[PDB]
Amino acid sequence: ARARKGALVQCDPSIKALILQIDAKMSDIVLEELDDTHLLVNPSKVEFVKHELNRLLSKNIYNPM
Amino acid sequence: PADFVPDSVSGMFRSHDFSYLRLRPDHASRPLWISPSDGRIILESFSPLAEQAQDFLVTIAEPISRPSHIHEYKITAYSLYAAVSVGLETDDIISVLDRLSKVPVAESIINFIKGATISYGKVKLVIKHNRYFVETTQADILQMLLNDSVIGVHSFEIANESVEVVKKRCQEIDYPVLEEYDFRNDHRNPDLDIDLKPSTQIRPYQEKSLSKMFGNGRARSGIIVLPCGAGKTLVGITAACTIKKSVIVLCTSSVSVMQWRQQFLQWCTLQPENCAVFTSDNKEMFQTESGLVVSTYSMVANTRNRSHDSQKVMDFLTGREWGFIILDEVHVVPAAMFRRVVSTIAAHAKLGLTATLVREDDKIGDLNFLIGPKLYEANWMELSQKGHIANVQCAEVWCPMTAEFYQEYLRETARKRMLLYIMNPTKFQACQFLIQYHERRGDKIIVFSDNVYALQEYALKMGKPFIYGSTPQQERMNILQNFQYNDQINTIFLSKVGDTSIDLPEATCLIQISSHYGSRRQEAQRLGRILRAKRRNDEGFNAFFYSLVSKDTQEMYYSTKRQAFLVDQGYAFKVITHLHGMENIPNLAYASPRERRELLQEVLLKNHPLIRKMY
Ligand SMILES: Nc1ncnc2c1ncn2[C@@H]1O[C@H](COP(=O)(O)OP(=O)(O)O)[C@@H](O)[C@H]1O
Ligand code: BEF
Ligand SMILES: [Mg+2]
Repeated sequence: ARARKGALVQCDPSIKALILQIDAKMSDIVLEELDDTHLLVNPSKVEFVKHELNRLLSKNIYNPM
Repeated sequence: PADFVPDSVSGMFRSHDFSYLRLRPDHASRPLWISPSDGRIILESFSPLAEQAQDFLVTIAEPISRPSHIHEYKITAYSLYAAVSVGLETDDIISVLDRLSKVPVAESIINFIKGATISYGKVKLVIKHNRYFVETTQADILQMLLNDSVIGVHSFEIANESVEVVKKRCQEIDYPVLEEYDFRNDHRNPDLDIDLKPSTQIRPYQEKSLSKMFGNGRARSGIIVLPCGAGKTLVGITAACTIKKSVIVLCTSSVSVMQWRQQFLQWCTLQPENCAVFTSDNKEMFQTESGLVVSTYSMVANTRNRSHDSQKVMDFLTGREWGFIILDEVHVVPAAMFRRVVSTIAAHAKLGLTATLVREDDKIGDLNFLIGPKLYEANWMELSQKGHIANVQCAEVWCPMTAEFYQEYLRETARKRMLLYIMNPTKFQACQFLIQYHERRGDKIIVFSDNVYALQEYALKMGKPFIYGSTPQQERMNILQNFQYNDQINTIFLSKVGDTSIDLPEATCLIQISSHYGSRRQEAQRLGRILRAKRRNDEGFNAFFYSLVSKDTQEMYYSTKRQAFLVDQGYAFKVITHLHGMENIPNLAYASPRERRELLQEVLLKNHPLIRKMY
């Protein structure tokens, strides 16, 4: 019964891979794995990862100009 | 812009605030807005004089986008060059523009029209006995053309190969050249007596297109753009029929060669004797005084290796001075060597026929001097509501990839990444469910797939015929005929081969599992196959056009980019996140995890007579 500070991240299977892939290069991102659609991450990294995820997801979305 | 107080919100508009001008009391009637700087034109389609200016504006301004209510047009130098050709002067344009513009035509716009509207009509390029003469009606031009560093009533010769250079030089220099053919007074070239049979019917939009080409009475050289299925074949036939001279047709396909000839025989009254087809099968050339040659760009663009059978045809083509050339699917003429046919083949008039006038590279604008300016463009929506072309309910289905496949997606390299998400299990379920649902409805389904390996995988499991480059003409025709006239088969799996200039009247439904990256013309041309629907006038009929795209993949980036031309035309894409009733289907591809993993490994693993008697 230890209060491990973290953000309860709920995500779809596709997004789950991103967090795992993001954690692959940056080990400190994900503290532990909860389930397929649930994850626990460093509270500080939440701000960074969200912006980092948007940049990666921004690429697959087209921009007119 | 003199003595105008900026507004508190003027900062939001970065130098685009065009409120410095004032509005006349007659703004309620004038249907045109004009941007004083960018040259953009905003047209009201729900106001009086809309039809009055719908044709005048198109002639002068090319369309950037024509959605339902507000039409958007832009004036460009190339667009003006097309307009000035058809008996238009600056005074007429200025007078009409002021009479229709809500906002006054700014001096910048006035300056733009003056410069480009005065050069036209001082240099002409004529052809005589396969010799090209740059004839000028005034002697002053000799001091400007003969002294040009590029070149080399007065008439001087110019090299045939140099035509591609001088025409660009003409655009660069003040005077651009115009190609006008006086077929009425041309007697040296033998004539071909052909007229449309009484059964023929001329539709109004085609009639407008022909008029734009025969406005002054002399055949023009340019491009005619009409939506897929509008009847461009008849437009070419009518142009050939009215000129009544030697003609030729070039198409970038083999099956389309028969289609054009088949349409030619039925619509006009040309006898089979004067028609010769120059393809890989037969190469005989008509020996009659005049006739037609329906060939392909590949046969005429080849320069290195021509055999004896084809060499004789080439001499026959080059020796004689032809009068007309028809370029079906003219959106591939400015290529590196397809453009050589225009110069090598001698003709006094050139016609371009392409449903889509766009391409990935910036060479689209080169069509101006290869074949001429743009004569007429027909709006897709206007023809659709008139019953001339079918309506399409374009849809984009989002298929999220399964976790197991997506795990390898991140690691896999881009080259193999395409193959990875093209055969995702989710797309199989969507394609199978959609095909079955439309098959039950009684729809003729065409499935397009650029990836040959994916095409084979779909067909082998689904037990449906597939067509791809390696198939012969006989086999594909047999499959095509079965798919049309037989009730047993209602779906086919086509590839990039049938992406253009193929007539499928019975096709109503289309599915695109995966296709050619960022190419836009492919999306539009493939959509044209189901715009051919024979039953496009029955009440409540709506053709179906689907584009299955994997979520969280680069296909979304490609998909949103390739359909950027249809949105400009007016078609709107609908996002389908989930298909209702898809779970209750009895069986689906790769439903169990075991089957899914089997697919994953297979796709991942993809990358002396005496001696003769002894033996
Ligand atoms: N005026 C017309 N009368 C009869 N059929 C027409 C007419 N215009 C077009 N069609 C039909 O439209 C279909 C497509 O014609 P086609 O010339 O191949 O179109 P495009 O080359 O513009 O794609 C064919 O079935 C053709 O017979
Ligand atoms: F533009 Be069509 F389909 F030849
Ligand atoms: Mg055609």
